[PDB]
Amino acid sequence: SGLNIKENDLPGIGKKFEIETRSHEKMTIIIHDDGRREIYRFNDRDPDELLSNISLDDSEARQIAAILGGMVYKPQALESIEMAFSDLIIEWFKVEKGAKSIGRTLGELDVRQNYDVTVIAIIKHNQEKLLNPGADSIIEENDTLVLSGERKHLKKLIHDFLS
Amino acid sequence: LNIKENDLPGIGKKFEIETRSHEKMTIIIHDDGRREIYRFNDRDPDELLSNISLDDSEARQIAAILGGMVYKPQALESIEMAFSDLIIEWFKVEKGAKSIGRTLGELDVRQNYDVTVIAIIKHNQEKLLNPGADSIIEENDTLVLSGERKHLKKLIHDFLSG
Ligand SMILES: Nc1ncnc2c1ncn2[C@@H]1O[C@@H]2COP(=O)(O)O[C@H]3[C@@H](O)[C@H](n4cnc5c(N)ncnc54)O[C@@H]3COP(=O)(O)O[C@H]2[C@H]1O
Repeated sequence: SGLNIKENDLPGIGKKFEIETRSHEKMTIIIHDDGRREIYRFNDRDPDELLSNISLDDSEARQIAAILGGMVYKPQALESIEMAFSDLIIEWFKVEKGAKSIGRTLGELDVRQNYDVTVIAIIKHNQEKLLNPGADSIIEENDTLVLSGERKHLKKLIHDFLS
Repeated sequence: LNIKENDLPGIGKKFEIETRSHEKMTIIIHDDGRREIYRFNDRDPDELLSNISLDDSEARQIAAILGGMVYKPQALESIEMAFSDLIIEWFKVEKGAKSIGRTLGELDVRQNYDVTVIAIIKHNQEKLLNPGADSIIEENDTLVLSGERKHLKKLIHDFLSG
């Protein structure tokens, strides 16, 4: 996966965070017990070469975090559901005991056609990651469904086949 | 800890930060969530020590470390992490895209490309929460795709691009 972050506990000192971004840029963060934050910027091709170091206290680290975390200025046009589609909701629902969908596939239910709920991915009982479920995907008990739709439409599907 | 904030019209806003130890850094925050950080010398503002480019996910995850906060992933982010090779990509159709004019049903995406369209931002900024088979695709439509790496690359090459 992306954004590798290694966390080591330095005994008597604090926590060390070795970070490598998606842009293959190195960066190390130290968090001392007293709350001090230390940041190290290393070369992209040479981990030995230190390009920058900075020491901050807890209060200072927060004021920078609040800026970097979009809490002082929220990025307007984010490409997330919460930012773009206000009324869109994703729910991770498990097929309960007395359900009426246990057995039949998605092409045999027409959920997107009937409930306006689109299934994105499925975690079945044997933890087999199902990337993009199709019309010929069987639905067993204890399977986890990653759904997409409106609050009203999701509850309708839950009330019927899911729960 | 002194902080100066200026407006960046059409880009976002920048944050110039100077510490008590005269260590200076500037945070550029784009509206699309892109972060750009630049480290400057204690006396020479022309000297660029180091820099790093982050997105919204990376910035909020680093900020969670800097601050005493807990990182809470967005809905799409949680999906991508959970399902290893499941890629969620937002694409906007090109000039002469073959998909333009056709509907999702006519193209038959999830059966021929194994790709699920989660949501669509239509040109006129109309939110299409649940794209069905009768959902028409025109130019400048922002589609939220949900498929494997191999599958997405052919879907754009065949219909979305141009
Ligand atoms: N938002 C969208 N995302 C991706 N592809 C889209 C789409 N809207 C239309 N299509 C394409 O057009 C066909 C129309 O399916 P429809 O939604 O009428 O009817 C669907 C639906 O009622 C049901 N179905 C199967 N898988 C589903 C899923 N993951 N989520 C929801 N419904 C599903 O079975 C039919 C599946 O047809 P199939 O996938 O062979 O073929 C689909 C698909 O290839």
